[PDB]
Amino acid sequence: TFSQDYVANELTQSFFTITQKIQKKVTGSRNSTELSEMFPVLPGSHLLLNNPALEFIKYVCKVLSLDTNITNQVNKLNRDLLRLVDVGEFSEEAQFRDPCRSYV
Amino acid sequence: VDLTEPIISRFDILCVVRDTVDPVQDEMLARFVVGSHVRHHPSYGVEPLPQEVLKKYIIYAKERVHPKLNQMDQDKVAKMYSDLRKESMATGSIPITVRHIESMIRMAE
Amino acid sequence: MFVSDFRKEFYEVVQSQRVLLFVASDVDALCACKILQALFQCDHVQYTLVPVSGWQELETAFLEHKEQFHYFILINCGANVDLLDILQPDEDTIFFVCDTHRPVNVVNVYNDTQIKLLIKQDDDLEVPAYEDIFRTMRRRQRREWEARRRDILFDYEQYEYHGTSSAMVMFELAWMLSKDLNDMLWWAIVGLTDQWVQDKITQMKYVTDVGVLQRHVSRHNHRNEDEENTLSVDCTRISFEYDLRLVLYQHWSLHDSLCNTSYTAARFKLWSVHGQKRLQEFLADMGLPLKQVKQKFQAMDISLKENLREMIEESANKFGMKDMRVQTFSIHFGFKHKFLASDVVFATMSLMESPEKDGSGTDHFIQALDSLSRSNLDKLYHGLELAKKQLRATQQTIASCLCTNLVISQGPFLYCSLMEGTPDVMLFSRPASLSLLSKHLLKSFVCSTKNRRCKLLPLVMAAPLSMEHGTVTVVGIPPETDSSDRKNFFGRAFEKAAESTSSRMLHNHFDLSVIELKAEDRSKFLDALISLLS
Repeated sequence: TFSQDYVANELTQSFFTITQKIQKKVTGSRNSTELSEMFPVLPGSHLLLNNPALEFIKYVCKVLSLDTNITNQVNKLNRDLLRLVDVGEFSEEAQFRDPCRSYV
Repeated sequence: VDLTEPIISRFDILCVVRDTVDPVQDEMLARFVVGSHVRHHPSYGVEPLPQEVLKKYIIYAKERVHPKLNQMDQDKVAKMYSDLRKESMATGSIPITVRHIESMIRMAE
Repeated sequence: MFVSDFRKEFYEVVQSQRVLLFVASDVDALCACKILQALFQCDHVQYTLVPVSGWQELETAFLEHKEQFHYFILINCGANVDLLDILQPDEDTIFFVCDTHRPVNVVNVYNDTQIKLLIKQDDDLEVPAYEDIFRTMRRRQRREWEARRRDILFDYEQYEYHGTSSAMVMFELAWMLSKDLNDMLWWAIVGLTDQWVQDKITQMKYVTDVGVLQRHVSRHNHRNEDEENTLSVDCTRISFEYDLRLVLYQHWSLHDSLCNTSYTAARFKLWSVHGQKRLQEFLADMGLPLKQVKQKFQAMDISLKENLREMIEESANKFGMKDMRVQTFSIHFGFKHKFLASDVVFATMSLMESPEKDGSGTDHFIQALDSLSRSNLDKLYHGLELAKKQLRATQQTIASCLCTNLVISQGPFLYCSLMEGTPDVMLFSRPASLSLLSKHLLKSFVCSTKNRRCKLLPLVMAAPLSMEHGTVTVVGIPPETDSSDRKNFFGRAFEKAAESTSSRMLHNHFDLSVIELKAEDRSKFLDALISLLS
């Protein structure tokens, strides 16, 4: 139960550092004609993925928001790292959507 | 309340004040009231302005200053209003109409 | 190569030929185009006129028209780049280049067959010698010479600035041809006043060029006129004025003029709440009633007006505005039509840079070009109304920037940015209006701030341009000292930063100190600019 908060603090440090690192690297990649070109393609792909640190944050925060009922620190991490990216909360690009159009 | 929706919706800020029992707050309120009766005899933390200074400040702020809105992060307030409308429809506690949005702009100004 | 005699080696050549005018979008270019159009229409020269707002559309127009024309005239474009490399012309075309931009590209200078520069040799020109720029111990000295070439050519290409007005050049051509009409002299005046209004030249050079134009004005004012024989009111009369620096003040109220003039707005700090009381103190010192000051100038009481200019100067001197007067010109015709050269400049400029979305930029060029002829006085007055709107929007934007403290000192240079969706950003999205905004804002900032350090810095301003492609327009401005010589290095600093960062910089505007930049790259571009200016 309580160790959720401890790992949330450890992530408050590490997730910040990692997002800074990948942001500085990927935006410094001079081979990028468009950062949307950076993403892989699979038969389920439909999203117009654009800015890899943001997609990284969104996917990590989705799994964090669903592996515990204690969403408070995850929402705080969202409000932290989206503001680190300088992308606004409540915009549509900040919302998670499933990258795979599953079909059975 | 016994008031109806057209008059309820015309009030931007809608406050409910209750007099429920709470002994620690009652003790602090009693000490404040008796201290007030001592202070005003004929003879929160932050400290207020003198009321003369407040009156001068108010008239300057109202007449010599005019706020102008450049942006207000429309997505946040729009989503707020949408699901505030949903919960108001759910509980029936208060009509929300469209006036609450413009109340947001007014309170920000 | 430089054309020594405009009459012999340029005009008498193109007089026999079909000619294509590429005309840049600025008031001096428009005035030069009007003068040259008048000469060609006198001589039945079958010309074609194409507006061009940038390098890429100049290239497009040249690709469209290069098959059919052998003689081209570029007005306020081309001199500061290698036109041969840019356009890739056929071996036997001719490009006449009447352009104020400096320094002239060395390839343009030392091309002796195809590029012909309609530039006065007595301008501020210091071209490096040909042997310094163009072609074991022998190859060691070859490499040393190449290093010296890089040093010298950087020293030459560093600072961009402006020379003599193209309208004045074309008027000198008209004078040599002796087909110089009074409206052509007025267009020359308007071109010089465009340079002065946009601060492209120093006050010394402006006063010198005004001294040149005064003699032409006297000659035209004595062609058929003296103190006892006088012409109809129909005829145009150009007069030298030692007039006021206030903007459009004969077409709206003196209050609006004082509020929306850059100089007085900056001095009185009217963006601030307190500045209006400073202005009221100034008006009370003058002794003008506020009702009269707020009334339209043509409806103001005439007892207040017949010494207003010297009253303004006298009060301004004891308020510390030591230069409220300016040497300028005015034109009268008919009973009621009267304009200062600044008024015509602002009207034509607003018609060019109009915020209207209907039509296109070339249609707005066409409106501006029409407004310079007296058969389109309705267009000129409409331009004056648009100029009032533009000046008001400029002051509101300056107030927003200073009140919100968007102007932040980035070490070597101040930095400002307009934001998408904020008021009037679409009006200021166009590079010419953005340059004027940045100059006015820098003067306002220098008058506002109390720090001695901040009064000496240059300024870089960004604004949104595109969302379909996601780009911003960035302009660089030099410092606003009275000692300034009106030269700036930002045209080369921008490209040095852009190549140091491999940024997606696009370079379409004719001034090197204005660029288009991908919105993502502005961070590293600015980092490189701080690193470069140091």
